[PDB]
Amino acid sequence: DYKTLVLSCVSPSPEVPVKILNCDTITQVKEKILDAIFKNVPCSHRPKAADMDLEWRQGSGARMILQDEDITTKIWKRLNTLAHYQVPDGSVVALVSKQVT
Amino acid sequence: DYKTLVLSCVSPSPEVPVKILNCDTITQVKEKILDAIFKNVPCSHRPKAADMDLEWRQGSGARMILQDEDITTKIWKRLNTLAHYQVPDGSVVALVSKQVT
Repeated sequence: DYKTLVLSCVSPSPEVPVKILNCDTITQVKEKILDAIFKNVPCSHRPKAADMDLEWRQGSGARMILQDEDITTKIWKRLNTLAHYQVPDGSVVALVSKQVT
Repeated sequence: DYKTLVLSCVSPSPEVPVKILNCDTITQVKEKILDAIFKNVPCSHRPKAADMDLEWRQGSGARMILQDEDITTKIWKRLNTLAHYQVPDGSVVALVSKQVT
């Protein structure tokens, strides 16, 4: 499948609606979100996709970390996408920094 | 010193005048040039500063490669800047890809 959906991204202030594809890997999703939320920051001074995690803030109140590979990936392993996780259009998401230590 | 100057950057079409500081390292100069010349390309799909070299296209007709460290660096080594190379305001420059093999 190759379809667009919208994610409502929490500001790193109002949420920002960002278009991505349902077939983008989670790393590719994170890249598009960073492009939107840090649009006026030079590339050199933006956080990198690989240093951040995507957090799905469900209507249930659960906050789930989505990534390219986890316990939900089926083994050749296909990289995880929003379609893999069945994320609905309009879902609320945040980017969360990774602990370095 | 901490002063601005303009470089006239060859399109990767007309040259693009880009502001940088005379104390920016050459890597920092390259980053600012990339920000200008690829402004509408997402960060993910831009060439990286470290994979490109800065070429000074002198009025003499000479084309010189400038970089953070070379035979002109004096030894603790300070990283090279445009002031180090005595590049005049308004100089013409290009970004050149590095051979990978």
